[PDB]
Amino acid sequence: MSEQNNTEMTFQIQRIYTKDISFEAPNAPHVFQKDWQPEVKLDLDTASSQLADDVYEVVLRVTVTASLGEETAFLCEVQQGGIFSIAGIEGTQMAHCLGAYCPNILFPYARECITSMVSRGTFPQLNLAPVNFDALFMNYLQQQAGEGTEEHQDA
Amino acid sequence: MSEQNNTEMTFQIQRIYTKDISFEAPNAPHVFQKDWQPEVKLDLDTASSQLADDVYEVVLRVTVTASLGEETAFLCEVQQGGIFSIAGIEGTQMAHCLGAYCPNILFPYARECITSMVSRGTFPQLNLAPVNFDALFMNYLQQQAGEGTEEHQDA
Amino acid sequence: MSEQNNTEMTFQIQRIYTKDISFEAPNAPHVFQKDWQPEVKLDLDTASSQLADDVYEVVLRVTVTASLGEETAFLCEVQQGGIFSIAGIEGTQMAHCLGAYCPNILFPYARECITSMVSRGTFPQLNLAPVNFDALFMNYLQQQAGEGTEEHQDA
Amino acid sequence: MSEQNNTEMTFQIQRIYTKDISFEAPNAPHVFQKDWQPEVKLDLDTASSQLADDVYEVVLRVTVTASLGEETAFLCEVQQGGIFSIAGIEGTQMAHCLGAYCPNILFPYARECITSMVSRGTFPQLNLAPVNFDALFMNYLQQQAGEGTEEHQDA
Amino acid sequence: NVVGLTDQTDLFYTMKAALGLK
Amino acid sequence: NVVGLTDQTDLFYTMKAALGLK
Amino acid sequence: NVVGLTDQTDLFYTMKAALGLK
Amino acid sequence: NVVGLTDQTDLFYTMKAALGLK
Repeated sequence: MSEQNNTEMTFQIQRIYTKDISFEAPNAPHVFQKDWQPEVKLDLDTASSQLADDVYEVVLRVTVTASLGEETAFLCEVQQGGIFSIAGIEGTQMAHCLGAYCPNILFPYARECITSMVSRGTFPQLNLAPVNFDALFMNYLQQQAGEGTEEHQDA
Repeated sequence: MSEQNNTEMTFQIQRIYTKDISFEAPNAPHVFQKDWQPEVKLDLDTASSQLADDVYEVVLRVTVTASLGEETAFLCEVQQGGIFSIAGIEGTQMAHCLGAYCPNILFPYARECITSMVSRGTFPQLNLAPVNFDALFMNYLQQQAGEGTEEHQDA
Repeated sequence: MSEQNNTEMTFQIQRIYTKDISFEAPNAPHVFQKDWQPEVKLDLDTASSQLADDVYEVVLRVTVTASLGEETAFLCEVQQGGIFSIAGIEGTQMAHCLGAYCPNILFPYARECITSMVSRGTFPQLNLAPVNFDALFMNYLQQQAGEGTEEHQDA
Repeated sequence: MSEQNNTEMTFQIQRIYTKDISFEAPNAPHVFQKDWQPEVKLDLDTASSQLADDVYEVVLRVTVTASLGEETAFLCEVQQGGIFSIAGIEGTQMAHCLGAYCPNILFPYARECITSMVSRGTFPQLNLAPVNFDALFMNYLQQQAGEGTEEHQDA
Repeated sequence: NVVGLTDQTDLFYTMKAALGLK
Repeated sequence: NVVGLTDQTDLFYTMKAALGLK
Repeated sequence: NVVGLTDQTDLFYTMKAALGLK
Repeated sequence: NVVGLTDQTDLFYTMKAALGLK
């Protein structure tokens, strides 16, 4: 079993970088007739890899679907990868590292990259909200609502 | 359309925007560990589109790739589309406009969309050389044909 | 063994980059709760410097001012520089190098560097329209003639 | 006045934005002659501003002064301001959140804004390591001692 | 090597809100 | 009118770039 | 041999277009 | 209560190197 103690751990960011950029505007020439903020639909995937020993390379995938009315406006997908040299963590701690924390570092860069390609496609402004992967990860390990059943009784 | 005389020559840029963007760096962390020796090969492809009567769109697909033989460092491909409100001209004269001049307008934008893309992927800056599509078109047209008609008179 | 056609022009991009970047929203949270009605005052500038013999430095200073009447929303500015090795053409053509040809290369980079800063300050999409500084320079200095385009095509 | 929200701990991130950005490459093409990772010095400065009841902003000032050889390479500073709706926590616990955790939310976006300007100024990429300000704040508080004669005597 | 995840393709990101398209 | 063309896989030119990428 | 840059102080282009904003 | 700050211009660390200058 996981017979490791002492909350020390260590990693250093070796490299942050975009691995993939995508922007498909299929209706673009015609859809510009509709001057409006196209309805945003978010997608998020997270991958990792082993380059060398203690050297793990996490890939954050963000995909943004958008449409003016009932027809597509734009489709902008970015994959912000990152090399991190991790040690000390294991079990729940390593699942928190590569499954939440490592994507959460890459997230601002993935955001600016999406907005760049939307700007290049001459579509309205796109700013994605900060998703705290680490907080929602803690809730994932239980898959249930928070327990704080009390009786203040203010009347 | 109600055309009862002859619409005279006009060039106006209605819009410039990337209709498609693609970046593939699967070996992005591989080449970090490899020696930086990329073969920067450019691939020029061009597409045409009729949006309306006398409204015509040219899409310059600038496909950039860098591969050391068996392994690809990065791929940076941008279908830089431009809607152009033009009329008055047609045939071979127009084949110069939409087939040389109009993608040459789109070329600084496509250059930058790729240059920024590689820098976001943590690859050294790639500024594509100024390609005179019009001069190249003269070679296809009638082997140089004329060219160098620059009368050169100052104000 | 003869001086064959002087007018080829030795132009090579050495390195393109931002000499300077700025974004100022000192009243940012207060101006976000304000009525959207910006007076878009663009201040364009182009200045050049000799680094060494025929080593040409061009800078394109693009400033965006958004004033909602008396209230300024933001002041963004990018000075998109670019080193270029150049020879072959002189006089009014040297003036047109800094006048249009080089700012035109630097223009999409200048645009995206602003639009990044605007998005960082969480304001809407501001994109600069295609300004053909060449056509505009011809009325100023050197009424330049076009390509020597002949009528011929066979297939 | 929507003050002291007492219905479980509240912390809603309303907005992330740049209130100020300044990148300068003072000696830019002269300093590129030294194509090396410049000697960097980072500075952190904290600020914060009450916008409304339970609505509190934190402005993280992240500075990077860099130099190659005997001259400055690149200068960078970003006031990454962030709006946070805080409640359920108070006094030292809230000061721990607002002076460590909330700057730590601003810190990925602070780094990113800098990193992008470094790559736009074409200097080698700046991926700053992520620091746990939360724990360092605790060890910062427990520092009030005048013992230990720091001599340092070379011979 | 020291660690290894299942490589969560399927995430857990939930939000009772949108971007705020104004 | 100013229309009536089609697409084509390349015009007539690739270009082989080579910077000081070392 | 060709170019001897001094300085540049003229912007003939006074700008007659907006950034899509109103 | 809600607030209760006590900020200083000095905080955490300084670092006159960082990264790993080759």
